Amino acid sequence: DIMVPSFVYNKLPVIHFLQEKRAEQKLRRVLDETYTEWTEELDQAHVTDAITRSLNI
Amino acid sequence: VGNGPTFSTGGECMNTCDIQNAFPMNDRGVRSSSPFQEPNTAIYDSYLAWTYFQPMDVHIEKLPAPEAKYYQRHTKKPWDVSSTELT
Amino acid sequence: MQGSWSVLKKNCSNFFPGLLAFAQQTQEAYGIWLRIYNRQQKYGPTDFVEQSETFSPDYHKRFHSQDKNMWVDKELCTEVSQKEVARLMTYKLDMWRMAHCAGALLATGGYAIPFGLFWLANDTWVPSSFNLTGEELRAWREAQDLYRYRSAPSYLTDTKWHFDFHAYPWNETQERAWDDLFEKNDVRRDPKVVRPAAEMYDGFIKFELIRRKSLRHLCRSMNIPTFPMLARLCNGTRVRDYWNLAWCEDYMVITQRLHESMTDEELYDYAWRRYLAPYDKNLNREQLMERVEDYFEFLGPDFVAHGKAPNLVILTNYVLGYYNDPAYLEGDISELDKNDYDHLASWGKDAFLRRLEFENGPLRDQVEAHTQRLLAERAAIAK
Amino acid sequence: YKGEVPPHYTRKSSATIEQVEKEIDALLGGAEKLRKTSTDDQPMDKLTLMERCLRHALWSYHKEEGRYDFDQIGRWVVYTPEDEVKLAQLKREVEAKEKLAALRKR
Amino acid sequence: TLQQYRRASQDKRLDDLVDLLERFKPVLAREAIMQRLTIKHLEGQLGVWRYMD
Ligand SMILES: CCCCCCCCCCCCCCCCCC(=O)OC[C@H](COP(=O)([O-])OCC(O)COP(=O)([O-])OC[C@@H](COC(=O)CCCCCCCCCCCCCCCCC)OC(=O)CCCCCCCCCCCCCCCCC)OC(=O)CCCCCCCCCCCCCCCCC
Ligand SMILES: CCCCCCCCCCCCCCCCCC(=O)OC[C@H](COP(=O)([O-])OCC(O)COP(=O)([O-])OC[C@@H](COC(=O)CCCCCCCCCCCCCCCCC)OC(=O)CCCCCCCCCCCCCCCCC)OC(=O)CCCCCCCCCCCCCCCCC
Ligand SMILES: CCCCCCCCCCCCCCCCCC(=O)OC[C@H](COP(=O)([O-])OCC(O)COP(=O)([O-])OC[C@@H](COC(=O)CCCCCCCCCCCCCCCCC)OC(=O)CCCCCCCCCCCCCCCCC)OC(=O)CCCCCCCCCCCCCCCCC
Ligand SMILES: CCCCCCCCCCCCCCCCCC(=O)OC[C@H](COP(=O)([O-])OCC(O)COP(=O)([O-])OC[C@@H](COC(=O)CCCCCCCCCCCCCCCCC)OC(=O)CCCCCCCCCCCCCCCCC)OC(=O)CCCCCCCCCCCCCCCCC
Ligand SMILES: CCCCCCCCCCCCCCCCCC(=O)OC[C@H](COP(=O)([O-])OCC(O)COP(=O)([O-])OC[C@@H](COC(=O)CCCCCCCCCCCCCCCCC)OC(=O)CCCCCCCCCCCCCCCCC)OC(=O)CCCCCCCCCCCCCCCCC
Ligand SMILES: CCCCCCCCCCCCO[C@@H]1O[C@H](CO)[C@@H](O[C@H]2O[C@H](CO)[C@@H](O)[C@H](O)[C@H]2O)[C@H](O)[C@H]1O
Repeated sequence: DIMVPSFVYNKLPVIHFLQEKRAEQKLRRVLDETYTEWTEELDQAHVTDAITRSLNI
Repeated sequence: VGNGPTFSTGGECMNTCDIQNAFPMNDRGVRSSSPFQEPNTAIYDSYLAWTYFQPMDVHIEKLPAPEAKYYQRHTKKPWDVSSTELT
Repeated sequence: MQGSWSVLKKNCSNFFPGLLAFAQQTQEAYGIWLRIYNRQQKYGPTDFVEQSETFSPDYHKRFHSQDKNMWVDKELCTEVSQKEVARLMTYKLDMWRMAHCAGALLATGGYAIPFGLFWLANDTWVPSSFNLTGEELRAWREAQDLYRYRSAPSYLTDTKWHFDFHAYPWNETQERAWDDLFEKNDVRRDPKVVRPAAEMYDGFIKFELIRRKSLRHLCRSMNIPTFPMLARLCNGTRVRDYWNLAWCEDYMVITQRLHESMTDEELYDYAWRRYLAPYDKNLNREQLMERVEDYFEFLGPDFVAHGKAPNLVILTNYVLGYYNDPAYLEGDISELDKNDYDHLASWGKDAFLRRLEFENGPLRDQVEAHTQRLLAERAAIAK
Repeated sequence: YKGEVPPHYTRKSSATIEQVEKEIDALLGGAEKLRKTSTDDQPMDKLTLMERCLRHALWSYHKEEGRYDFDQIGRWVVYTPEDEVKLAQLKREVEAKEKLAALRKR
Repeated sequence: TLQQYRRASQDKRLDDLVDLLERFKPVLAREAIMQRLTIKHLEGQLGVWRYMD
């Protein structure tokens, strides 16, 4: 009725602070590991060159 | 404003306690008496110093109510007794 | 789970059939254990067979060493099948509880009958053989899962708090592993990220140094009876034997890929015996397979290569993390619009409260300026 | 050149890109009053981080699909110098193809 | 032909975006809850039992 309640009350602030920091850490990780991926596609010049070769030119 | 109590402090000064970092600091440089943000926190100097927060009427931009799905957790168990019920 | 009259009737009706089934299972499990023990004594390492002594560095108290006193029989499939091992494990649990009850009966004579009535009214400590139908078995499994939910969080919190209060991780990867190890079951933990915690805790506490209170919590979470607990080297032996059997079965399955061919109910039971899949979650085959693969990944390549599993304390914490449900939160957010201290409104504010409101209210700056100016004037006059 | 067509992957959920964009707009609209102003070198807020991640993913998907809005792609998807160079490369190519098609038609 | 090639990846990206949205929504819910708790705390009508619940 008296002791354990008081010590729980004393614990509350530190735990709240640490959990807030942990959540911030996880969202920070979410944004950190995002990168824009630029894909590379076969240049159409080679396609045009192959078309010319097929024509026997 | 009302006369209600606030988060208990134990008669401690949060600017010098061992867990001071857990208490946010306001613009005036006075650490809060609670994990919440307090703008008008003060310190009184008796034989020992102690922090005090005076409730006041302040308006805060209220984010709209979310859906129950995203904050309710129905993991209650028969042994579980909530703090309100315990009180 | 709390006792009930319906469960009391169920267990009273199935008491004698349950005892007969338990006796048959006892004969079968004795045969299986005889095979396993003969194989261990014949092909086991010298340290494992001779029961090498490992003493703590502080009080020199002997306890089982994971490296020396635990051995994975890679060639056990020749003599004993996976199903036989699972049967032996289940019978070991049932026999432990029955043995404790029988010891109480022998100790107290005929005065244990009302305590037996309390016992049969709950499925927590009755053997699985007392259930003769699917619904009864489901209720029994629900009771076991409830006990696991009740007990595991205490063990996890004990471990985490002691480590965090008396030590900190060495490097960032260890920090991430430690933080992610104790996440709630609503999120999926990556075993590769979490594995280094095993080595870190080996640096902190090995299985040979496990404290008696943490052992009690673990045995509670494993549905192992704890009264009389006695010395820590008895339930510790029980835990070592159970996890040694589990590791042998896991090696068999990994090598032979039995879990892919394993059926849905058998797969669910296999996960449950590893404390990975509660029955109340109603998991499907995909989720069970994901959890089992994560468990195998956490064991790591070294388990197959040499039969060496990671630190048992961290392994138990990891697997029991699936019973660490998110903290319950019930009630609409509108409830936050109420007030808690309305009953004090009639009292009003006394002189000291009015002074505090005046000094620390919106007029605080004006009051501070006036007070400081007055004090400065008085000090100047004094000088 | 590319390779074997990648193995078919079943979506874990059904939802349209338009629906996702509408949901994102709804989510970010309720926090507009709370949302705060910051400089480039100042630390960011939760709302700003969520907005950046969501918009980045949305506009990356749109770029891969072919709905090239170069202004929005530039704002939300372009964070690195190298990525900016690549965006400039893309911008020239699309305009060149448009001009070539128009004159080939004319 | 290009659409067939960029098929698994686009669907995976869409699913990941949906999962990210579902992951972010609870954070905003918690932020709103903390805002309301702070509002009541500043009024002196917040009990520690309510805060813990
Ligand atoms: C209603 C019934 C009432 C009952 C009353 C009787 C008492 C209770 C009964 C039992 C209750 C249940 C629980 C008991 C404790 C369980 C402990 C436990 O968990 O052990 C696990 C443990 C199993 O673990 P393990 O891994 O297999 O082995 C342990 C490891 O080695 C561990 O490794 P380690 O690293 O820890 O190694 C250390 C370990 C090593 O020890 C062991 O573990 C080995 C086993 C114990 C060996 C003990 C014998 C040592 C040699 C004795 C030599 C005596 C010579 C005297 C010659 C005299 C000539 C004149 O421990 C020691 O070193 C301790 C040594 C003992 C020191 C004793 C000091 C006494 C000081 C006396 C002061 C003065 C007294 C008053 C004055 C008297 C004179 C006037 O069990 C044992 O080892 C043996 C357990 C034995 C239990 C007790 C059996 C009771 C039998 C009762 C019979 C009589 C009944 C009378 C009834 C009367 C009417 C009602
Ligand atoms: C009539 C007089 C009565 C005297 C008073 C008694 C007062 C009550 C005290 C308790 C008595 C025992 C109660 C029955 C237990 C059931 C049998 C048993 O041991 O189960 C195995 C099981 C072994 O546990 P564990 O942790 O797996 O053992 C680790 C070993 O490494 C295991 O080794 P492992 O890994 O190599 O595997 C071996 C395993 C492999 O086997 C299997 O896997 C197959 C299954 C075998 C076990 C099946 C057990 C079935 C239990 C249920 C029975 C049906 C109950 C039905 C109830 C309803 C009835 C209507 O086989 C075993 O379990 C063999 C264990 C060693 C034999 C122990 C028995 C020794 C005493 C009997 C001989 C007495 C001869 C007297 C000669 C007199 C000369 C003058 O026993 C227990 O669960 C332990 C008992 C739990 C309660 C402890 C309570 C405190 C005890 C303090 C005693 C202190 C000394 C006495 C004085 C007390 C004063 C205060
Ligand atoms: C036919 C059947 C088949 C054959 C038989 C088979 C064998 C059967 C036997 C074996 C069964 C084993 C399994 C049993 C499981 C159930 C155990 C149990 O009780 O569970 C709690 C059980 C309920 O269990 P549950 O609801 O299922 O919840 C289980 C949960 O999992 C909760 O689980 P938990 O783990 O949280 O609960 C555990 C809890 C268990 O404890 C409790 O829950 C406490 C139970 C009692 C609570 C009482 C509250 C009410 C008090 C009322 C007071 C009087 C009011 C006014 C009455 C006015 C009347 C006119 O705590 C403990 O475990 C503590 C253990 C303490 C051990 C003490 C050891 C002392 C050793 C001494 C020191 C020695 C040192 C060495 C010295 C050596 C020297 C040489 O409690 C009850 O049902 C309460 C019954 C209350 C009865 C009425 C009040 C007492 C009446 C007394 C009448 C006296 C008449 C004569 C008077 C004469 C005057 C001259
Ligand atoms: C606000 C006021 C309210 C009222 C207050 C009332 C006043 C209280 C004042 C004082 C209170 C504190 C007293 C403390 C004393 C010192 C304790 C101490 O040193 O403990 C050390 C130590 C601590 O225990 P532990 O094993 O470390 O863990 C204890 C935790 O509670 C284990 O917890 P856990 O969570 O790890 O495990 C939970 C679960 C785990 O589940 C299991 O383990 C499975 C189920 C196990 C069933 C039991 C198996 C027993 C196996 C054999 C044990 C050895 C027998 C030895 C020979 C027999 C000796 C008699 O275990 C249970 O649920 C246990 C159920 C037990 C129910 C009975 C509890 C007592 C209720 C009262 C009944 C008796 C009333 C007699 C007086 C009235 C007569 C008219 O005790 C032991 O080593 C245990 C030895 C047990 C020996 C037997 C009992 C000896 C005492 C005499 C019995 C007399 C019977 C009379 C029959 C009727 C005659 C007419
Ligand atoms: C309602 C009330 C009614 C009246 C009640 C009257 C009460 C009388 C008050 C006086 C009683 C004092 C004794 C209290 C015992 C409880 C202490 C306790 O729980 O401490 C927690 C304590 C704290 O542990 P922790 O802090 O969690 O962890 C620290 C360590 O990590 C732990 O790590 P660990 O477990 O590895 O290390 C410990 C272990 C390490 O060692 C081992 O593992 C090796 C074990 C070696 C065993 C050696 C046994 C030698 C036996 C020789 C017998 C030869 C045969 C002779 C036959 C003919 C003569 C009869 O060594 C031991 O603890 C065993 C030491 C030797 C045990 C001897 C048997 C018990 C004697 C009790 C009577 C003492 C005199 C009483 C009168 C004077 C009082 C001032 O844990 C333990 O000590 C665990 C073991 C507990 C076993 C003792 C209790 C067994 C149950 C008794 C059953 C009989 C019930 C009778 C009921 C009577 C009712 C009237
Ligand atoms: C009241 C007491 C109750 C006791 C309950 C438990 C009883 C258990 C009995 C187990 C009997 C096992 O039987 C025993 O097994 C061992 C190990 O395979 C055999 O051991 C044999 O092979 C081993 C291994 O190569 C050799 O080290 C040993 O020298 C040789 O004898 C024994 O020859 C056999 O007798």
